[PDB]
Amino acid sequence: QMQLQESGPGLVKPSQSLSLTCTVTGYSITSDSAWNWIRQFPGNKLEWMGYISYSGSTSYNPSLKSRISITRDTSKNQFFLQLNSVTTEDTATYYCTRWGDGYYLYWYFDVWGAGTTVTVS
Amino acid sequence: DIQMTQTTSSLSASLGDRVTISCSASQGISYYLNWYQQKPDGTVKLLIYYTSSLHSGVPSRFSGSGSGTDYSLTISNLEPEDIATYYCQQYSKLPWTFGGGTKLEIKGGWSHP
Amino acid sequence: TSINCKNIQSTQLTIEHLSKCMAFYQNKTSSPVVINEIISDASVDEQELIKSLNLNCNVIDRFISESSVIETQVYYEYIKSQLCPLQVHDIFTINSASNIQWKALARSFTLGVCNTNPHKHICRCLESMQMCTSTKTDHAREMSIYYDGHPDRFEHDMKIILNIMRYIVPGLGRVLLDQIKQTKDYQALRHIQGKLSPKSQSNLQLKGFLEFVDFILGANVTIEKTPQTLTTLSLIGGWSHPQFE
Ligand SMILES: *[C@@H]1O[C@H](CO)[C@@H](O[C@@H]2O[C@H](CO)[C@@H](O[C@@H]3O[C@H](CO[C@H]4O[C@H](CO[C@H]5O[C@H](CO)[C@@H](O)[C@H](O)[C@@H]5O)[C@@H](O)[C@H](O[C@H]5O[C@H](CO)[C@@H](O)[C@H](O)[C@@H]5O)[C@@H]4O)[C@@H](O)[C@H](O[C@H]4O[C@H](CO)[C@@H](O)[C@H](O)[C@@H]4O)[C@@H]3O)[C@H](O)[C@H]2NC(C)=O)[C@H](O)[C@H]1NC(C)=O
Ligand SMILES: *[C@@H]1O[C@H](CO[C@@H]2O[C@@H](C)[C@@H](O)[C@@H](O)[C@@H]2O)[C@@H](O[C@@H]2O[C@H](CO)[C@@H](O)[C@H](O)[C@H]2NC(C)=O)[C@H](O)[C@H]1NC(C)=O
Repeated sequence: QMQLQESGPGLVKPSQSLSLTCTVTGYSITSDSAWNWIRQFPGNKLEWMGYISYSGSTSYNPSLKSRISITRDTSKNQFFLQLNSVTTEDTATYYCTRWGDGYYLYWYFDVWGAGTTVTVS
Repeated sequence: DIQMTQTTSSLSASLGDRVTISCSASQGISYYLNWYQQKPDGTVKLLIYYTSSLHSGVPSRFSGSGSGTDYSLTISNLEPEDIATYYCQQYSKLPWTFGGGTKLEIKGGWSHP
Repeated sequence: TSINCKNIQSTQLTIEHLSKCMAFYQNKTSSPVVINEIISDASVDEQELIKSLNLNCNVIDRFISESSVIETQVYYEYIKSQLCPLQVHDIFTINSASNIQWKALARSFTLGVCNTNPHKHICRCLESMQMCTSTKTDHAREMSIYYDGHPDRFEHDMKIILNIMRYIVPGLGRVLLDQIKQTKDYQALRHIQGKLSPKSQSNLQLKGFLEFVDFILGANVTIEKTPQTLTTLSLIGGWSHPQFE
């Protein structure tokens, strides 16, 4: 019965960070699974950016591994994406989803946000 | 790393037809694959997980299949809500990748009742 | 009566009753069951331990092979049987990617019976992976005389067969097969290979390999079990015997 939303600026022109806040309502990120950011480029190309686990482990796509950072706040039960040194390629629709670890529910992306389109230049 | 290829980029079919979407893998995934539906408004909901299994709440019309490097999604009878772009995913090992996507469109014909 | 793979009795630990706890023998093809439901009845600290392991269908075999205690290994095997059914039963579909490993072990090492008449049906079946339909029917007389009365020439081929089988049944099967190699009790292999035959009837090459293992097990020879002097790294003891339930 959980739901997630992405809260973010409309656009940032290059050489700057883009940060988004995924708010998870109805679930505890500490309890289980993996929390992911997944961006869809124009032309409907999907790319997995990375995740932070329930325990705080981080895994990033090696393409972005230098400039990408994924944090979380256990207090307000949120987790944040920061993609730095943006370029016109980074313009896209950014989602945040839940990848289930095999413990409470199987491996897949279960709940998806509506997505926020953030643009460059 | 592992490149997933959807041979058909876009497809049109009439309503009530039986549509099949193909997903190919660069290497053997050993059955780890998921199927997602992104509707036009952008809501993405899980269709199929673990290649055979159908997610809770997904209609009985969807059936997953395939093995090894080759996988298929099958919509038995096409209803208008199903018009959307479909994606396949390998969780074999990181980084996870998605298929090129397959957009469905209507033929569709005229109503003659 | 029936064995419970979640808590296994001390009397029950033997190659046969352990063989009954293998993943494929559970007859679960479909519809994976999530880890929390699998371990649902078991101590709370155990549940938290398994969650902290963060098992997945790929590396659960590594966890089985690394563990020093057999009851825990059987538990992970049962978790694999309920959690990852397609992975467990994939080997039985002919030319599925799961067969590549034991086929490669067959090509890499040649049996000693194959250094005389390399065109014997089985030698062609391991070499070229062709003419595997019935291996024990062709030349059985010659192989029957070759293996009978010789302990060493028989133990050599039996050991290589045990490695290929290690690649056929990962997880619990592997460790049981390892037991064979160390205990040099080769008839216990029946319990592993027998259960493998009915599932493998669709696979032609696997069926041929299992039929031949049946043949070479039926060779006429007397070989002595060599249980380990240490008594350690054996099923009976020591040391700990975990029971989850
Ligand atoms: C998952 O599925 C599997 C398979 O469906 C299932 O395993 C079966 O379980 C049932 C129930 O426990 C067993 O049924 C009993 O079988 C008793 C004896 O079975 C004999 O025959 C087995 C098969 O022989 C075949 O192969 C030969 C070639 O050699 C062929 O000629 C035959 O025609 C036949 O088709 C044989 O494997 C078995 O040998 C034992 O040892 C092997 C070592 O290799 C090992 O694999 C097993 O441990 C195996 O048990 C044995 O020789 C049978 O007696 C019994 O019926 C009566 O028993 C007594 C006898 O007096 C009666 O009093 C009583 O009233 C019964 O009516 C019963 O039918 C069946 O044998 C299993 N099949 C196997 C193991 O292959 C698993 O249980 C399922 N999993 C779970 C969790 O349930
Ligand atoms: C199983 O093998 C035995 C052993 O045969 C021995 O090896 C020969 C090369 C030769 O040296 C023979 O003289 C040896 O006997 C076969 O022989 C009989 O085995 C049974 C018990 O298995 C025993 O009671 C008999 O006394 C043995 N016969 C003799 C003459 O000693 C036996 O026939 C073989 N069984 C098979 C092939 O089914």
